[PDB]
Amino acid sequence: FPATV
Amino acid sequence: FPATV
Amino acid sequence: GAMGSMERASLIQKAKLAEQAERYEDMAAFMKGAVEKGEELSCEERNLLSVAYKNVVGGQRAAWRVLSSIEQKSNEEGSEEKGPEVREYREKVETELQGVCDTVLGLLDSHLIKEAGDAESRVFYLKMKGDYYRYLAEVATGDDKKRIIDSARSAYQEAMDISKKEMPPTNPIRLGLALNFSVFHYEIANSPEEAISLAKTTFDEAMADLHTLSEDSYKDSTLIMQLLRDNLTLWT
Amino acid sequence: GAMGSMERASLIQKAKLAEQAERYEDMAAFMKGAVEKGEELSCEERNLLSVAYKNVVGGQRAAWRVLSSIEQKSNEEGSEEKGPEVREYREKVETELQGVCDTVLGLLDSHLIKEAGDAESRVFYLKMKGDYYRYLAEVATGDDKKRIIDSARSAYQEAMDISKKEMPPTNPIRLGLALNFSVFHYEIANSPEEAISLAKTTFDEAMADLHTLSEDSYKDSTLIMQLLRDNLTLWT
Ligand SMILES: [Ca+2]
Ligand SMILES: [Ca+2]
Ligand SMILES: [Ca+2]
Ligand SMILES: [Ca+2]
Ligand SMILES: [Ca+2]
Ligand SMILES: [Ca+2]
Ligand SMILES: [Ca+2]
Ligand SMILES: [Ca+2]
Ligand SMILES: [Cl-]
Ligand SMILES: [Cl-]
Ligand SMILES: [Mg+2]
Ligand SMILES: [Mg+2]
Repeated sequence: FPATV
Repeated sequence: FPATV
Repeated sequence: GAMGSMERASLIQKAKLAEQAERYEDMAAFMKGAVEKGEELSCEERNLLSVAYKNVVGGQRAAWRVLSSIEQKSNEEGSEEKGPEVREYREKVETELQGVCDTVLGLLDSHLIKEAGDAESRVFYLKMKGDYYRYLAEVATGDDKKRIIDSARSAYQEAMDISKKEMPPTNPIRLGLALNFSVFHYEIANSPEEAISLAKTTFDEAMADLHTLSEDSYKDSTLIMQLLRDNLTLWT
Repeated sequence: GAMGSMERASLIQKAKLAEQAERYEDMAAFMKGAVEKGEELSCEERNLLSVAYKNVVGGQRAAWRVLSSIEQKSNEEGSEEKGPEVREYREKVETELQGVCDTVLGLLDSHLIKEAGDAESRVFYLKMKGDYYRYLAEVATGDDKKRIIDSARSAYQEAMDISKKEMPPTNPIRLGLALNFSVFHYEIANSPEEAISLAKTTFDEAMADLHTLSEDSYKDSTLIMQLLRDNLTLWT
């Protein structure tokens, strides 16, 4: 999965 | 801490 | 509210303790209580709120994905019929996740966003609104799926418009917003080209502004820039 | 019971799904429902029950220790007065932990232990009884502390007596019981010499019986033997 903050 | 199961 | 009798300052103190103890459900409940006191939140307090709910919903999302994968496998050719239990339990977790999202969106609507006038607060809250609609979109399969997606998009877009007008390109909130909206494009809106374009433009405009920053601000901004780069590497 | 309307087999299936999803609170609730159906538990089912509650209470214990350490530091000389919040929140976590322990002890008393006639089931349940009294003892500071400690000791001792009579020295339940009772001696009963003696004798008697085992049984037994060795290394 891609990075989120 | 020591090991327990 | 179960936290109605506790002092605002005590709720904030206990949220910090809950974070140290990795008790994120408690942390979220304390911060919900603090929001419901009706006063605006400081920077630090906004970040306590976001950390708490991010961790709670993050755990629910991870669980939902495990169960969804099992369910998908059960509906393949040659899979033995195991009854309604996988679907039921996936639905249980899904409903709890939707409940948490609705709780967060409710706090934002009543009344965090409407009282947030400074760019740093307003963008932060609109980013959260986009994020929690995005999490609803991840599990949506019904008549409202398009509307949920559009609600995420709309919140992100308002946040983006303010952030571009009011914040420097290295601002961490602006960067994190762009990171997440880029992921929205890739994972939710079936728009990988928009995702890649946004991540690249954001990275490059931030790179060009790093020279203005202190060492500490530089560290903060470059951490999020690396996440943009990581996504770009994943996607290209 | 909230699980009263769900089939036993469905509860067991969902406990396994909850384990895969790392949803241990759910796993424990499903297994409590299964126990309350009133039928005895198989080996596999007993281990689902123990895994679920071990993970729940393990998280509570870790949180309690964090908060207790903070509280202790607050009561040192030169520490600024921060009000009742640390104590209150430690107490909240403590009460929830005690509740989980009481729940498990309640299942054992009503009626798992009394129906368990085979050594493998009876020892397993008596070990659990010792463990959950031990967890109560970790947080006990009152008039009943000695009685709680003695309740742990008594359960462990009955389990030990059966295990020595009825199981080989390499049996994993027997080994795990001895490991944990040794820790009881060291950490709860202020008896480090008894702890060390028990761990050493258990290890050595198991070593001497390994020759009787299959490859798979050998693997199982040696894993727990290594934990005995690890504790001995910590303590000597
Ligand atoms: Ca009130
Ligand atoms: Ca007040
Ligand atoms: Ca305002
Ligand atoms: Ca500005
Ligand atoms: Ca019933
Ligand atoms: Ca039935
Ligand atoms: Ca029986
Ligand atoms: Ca035997
Ligand atoms: Cl369910
Ligand atoms: Cl509290
Ligand atoms: Mg649903
Ligand atoms: Mg107490």
